[PDB]
Amino acid sequence: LKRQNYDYAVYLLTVLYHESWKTEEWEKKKTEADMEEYIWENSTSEKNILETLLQIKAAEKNLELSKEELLGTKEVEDYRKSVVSLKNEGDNENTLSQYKESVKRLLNLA
Amino acid sequence: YYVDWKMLRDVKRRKMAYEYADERLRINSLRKNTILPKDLQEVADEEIASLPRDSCPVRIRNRCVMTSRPRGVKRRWRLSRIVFRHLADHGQLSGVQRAMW
Amino acid sequence: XXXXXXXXXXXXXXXXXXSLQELKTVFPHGLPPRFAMQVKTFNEACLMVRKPALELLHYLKNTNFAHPAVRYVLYGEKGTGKTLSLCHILHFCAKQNWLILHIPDAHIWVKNCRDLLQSNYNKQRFDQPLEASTWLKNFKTANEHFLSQIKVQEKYVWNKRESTEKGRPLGEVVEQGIMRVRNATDAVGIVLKELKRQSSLGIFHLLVAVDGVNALWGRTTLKREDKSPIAPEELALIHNLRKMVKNDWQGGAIVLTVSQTGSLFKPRNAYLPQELLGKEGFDALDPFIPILVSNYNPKEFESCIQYYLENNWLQHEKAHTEEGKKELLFLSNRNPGQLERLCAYL
Amino acid sequence: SRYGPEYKDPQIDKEYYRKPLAEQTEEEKYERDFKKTQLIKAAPATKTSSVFEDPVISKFTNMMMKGGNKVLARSLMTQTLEAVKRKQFAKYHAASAEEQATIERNPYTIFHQALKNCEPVIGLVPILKGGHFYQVPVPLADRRRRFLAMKWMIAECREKKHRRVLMPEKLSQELLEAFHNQGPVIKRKHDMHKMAEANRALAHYRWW
RNA sequence: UUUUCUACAUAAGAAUAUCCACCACACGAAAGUUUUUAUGAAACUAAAAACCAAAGGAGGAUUUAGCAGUAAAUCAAGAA
Ligand SMILES: Nc1nc2c(ncn2[C@@H]2O[C@H](COP(=O)(O)OP(=O)(O)O)[C@@H](O)[C@H]2O)c(=O)[nH]1
Ligand SMILES: [Mg+2]
Ligand SMILES: [Mg+2]
Ligand SMILES: [Mg+2]
Ligand SMILES: [Mg+2]
Ligand SMILES: [Mg+2]
Ligand SMILES: [Mg+2]
Ligand SMILES: [Mg+2]
Ligand SMILES: [Mg+2]
Repeated sequence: LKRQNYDYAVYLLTVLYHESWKTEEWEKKKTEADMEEYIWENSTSEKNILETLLQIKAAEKNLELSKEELLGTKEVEDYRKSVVSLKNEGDNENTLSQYKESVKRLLNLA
Repeated sequence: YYVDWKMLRDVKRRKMAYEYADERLRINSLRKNTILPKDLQEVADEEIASLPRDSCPVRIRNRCVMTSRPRGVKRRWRLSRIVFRHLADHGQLSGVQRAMW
Repeated sequence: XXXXXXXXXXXXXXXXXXSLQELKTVFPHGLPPRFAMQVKTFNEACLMVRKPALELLHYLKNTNFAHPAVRYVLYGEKGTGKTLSLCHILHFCAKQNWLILHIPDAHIWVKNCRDLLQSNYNKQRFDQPLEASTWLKNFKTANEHFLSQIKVQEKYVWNKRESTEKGRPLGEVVEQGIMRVRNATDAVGIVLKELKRQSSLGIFHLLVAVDGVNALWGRTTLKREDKSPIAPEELALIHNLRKMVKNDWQGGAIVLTVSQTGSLFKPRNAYLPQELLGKEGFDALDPFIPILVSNYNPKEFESCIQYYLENNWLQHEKAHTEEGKKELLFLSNRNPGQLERLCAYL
Repeated sequence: SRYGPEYKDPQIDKEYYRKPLAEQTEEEKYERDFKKTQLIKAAPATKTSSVFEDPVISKFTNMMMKGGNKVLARSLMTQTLEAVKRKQFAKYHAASAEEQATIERNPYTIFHQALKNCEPVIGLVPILKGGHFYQVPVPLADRRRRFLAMKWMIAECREKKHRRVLMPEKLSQELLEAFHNQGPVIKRKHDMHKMAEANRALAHYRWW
């Protein structure tokens, strides 16, 4: 009966809504590959940035080393916005323009 | 009187195939399952094998309704081409026309 | 058009000529096939300076060799002339006397390998003796002066009956890799890791060119006899050239190019880096300079046609009115490879 | 033939239309052309008003096609024009200035000169008389002979090359050797003329 | 060889009947033999892998079909 298909469809609606708000054990087990986004936190580009700035600090004879100082600066931020807009928004001209500008600032070339 | 003895035996095959149908479905439920034991499956095998073979689905033959012709049957109208053509040409068959394109 | 040597800013859209021995020493490896036929036909070796090679060469004029290795990427449409904008850099930095390590197509190592050898020295890694020996035999004529110069510091075991021990010049290790083809690939990878260890010194300025970088991180066509596909990690060659782009080292610059033509499993019309390279490729490639290489504009186009009129390579009688120019421009959309293909039969 | 007899052929040439004012009988002719309400055919897709198309090249291209591939034939023709061109460059740059005045580097005029030279003048038709088939000398119209040359070229290079030998290379070879008359194509032409002479008496068998 | 493979859709890379002892391969197994799987109460059917790779090197007398989006070649769908 169609009444039954209607009640079970609105049932599926209520059910999915009630179990969309339940966080469970395995959701803290979430793989970073499972992501619909590219989160700048805990990234590979983040550790590439920190190693490149480690070697910039080691080559410049600047003995200044911190995660707070390197990441808190404007340029790793230009890279935040550039590579998050590169991975999430996808391939584009203005986006590789953001990339060229932020890495131009990071590697010191003008 | 059904038009033939053919249609007689095939009608009895429709009644029968309707009768043992549940038995068929439920036995072949286990028989076609992988997870269950092979041992329930040998016994289920002897079981559907025990059923009268006149009650099995594939022993049934589609024939034209009125003229009984075993072959050349149009599934939707259950009618042999001879009779189909006959009926459609007099225009006694709705919507059916001669194709030109 | 007028030129002298590789570096000039106002000489964009001009024809630079080189000698034949420049062509033999600088590119012992592959040169793009259509350009090789171009040279063999006109008997003159001529290229035309492009704005991307200008931008990139002015980024390789300003290099600070104390800084870690910087990665460049050349991207664009199929046959848009991005393999040769690598050649500009290659012969300008060969004329400045650097170490030029050049791999013409990476996919050749990824695709179509006749002989797949199994190696447990490297923990389940496969090698291609063919490619290793061809590449080494090209690397020998590539740079000769520096192969007598380098001193190898390691203890090295080729066989139970043979070993080379530290203090050896690298011409010897390379030719001992060429001679016995069996272990040629291990010799290639050893040449690579010791090149990277010795690049810390002021003797080594290392320009690394691997065309079709997407082959390193791409999906592999080659398979086991089990019919099971092998990953890009399973080859000794890829596993080694993966450490050659890592930017852990100083004194060098890594110039890269992403390819459609040579690719595998990639669609024809995607010219953008992130798609070709995929998640693994772009993620492991780290911040790099994304250089766009496009088709000729009106001045580069009328310069290319000037170049084809001077050599009388356009033999069509009607190619000498503005009609011919308008039609080849409308036909090629002024794409260099496309204009090559279109002036082939004309 | 979805067209009735009513539909006249397209004139695809740009130069006739661009310059009307100096010709009286032609102004009268294309006036009578479009004034009559003449239904005019859709111009073929293979033919273009492009300054680079030669209908000769067009028909040799077509005659080389197999199955439904215009692509594969256009490519083999590209590669043949290419092989002839670059090979003529290779003969030009190895030579002396006199022969740098002589040598032809145009694959187009080399093609037209390869077919104009390969064209047999007369050709034979069998006639039945008294139960025998005699081959009789027949004067031929231009187009049939054009076809003859082209077909012979294609047939030969399909036939007699070794399996490693590519098509465009072989066809470049025979094009160049036909330019100078020394290839097997003109040998077939000459056997045509020899057989045309041995029987010339029988030309009195010809009733047309 | 206007061929064969894989990518792929229409610029690529490799293979290519004889080197010779190949650890045989170039085309060409739709055929066989094994194992699966589809259906079915019942595999004799069908499909897919692996193996195997044979005749075949454009074919005698003599003949089929086609006048345009046709022939030819490539692809899918439906009827039962
Ligand atoms: N005149 C000129 N031609 C070029 C240049 N770069 C490439 N070409 C032509 O373009 C053809 C192919 O371009 P390629 O670099 O291989 O681009 P890809 O196919 O996308 O990798 C070559 O055969 C060259 O003749 C250049 O700087 N000047
Ligand atoms: Mg039945
Ligand atoms: Mg390329
Ligand atoms: Mg190819
Ligand atoms: Mg079989
Ligand atoms: Mg075989
Ligand atoms: Mg044989
Ligand atoms: Mg007949
Ligand atoms: Mg047909």
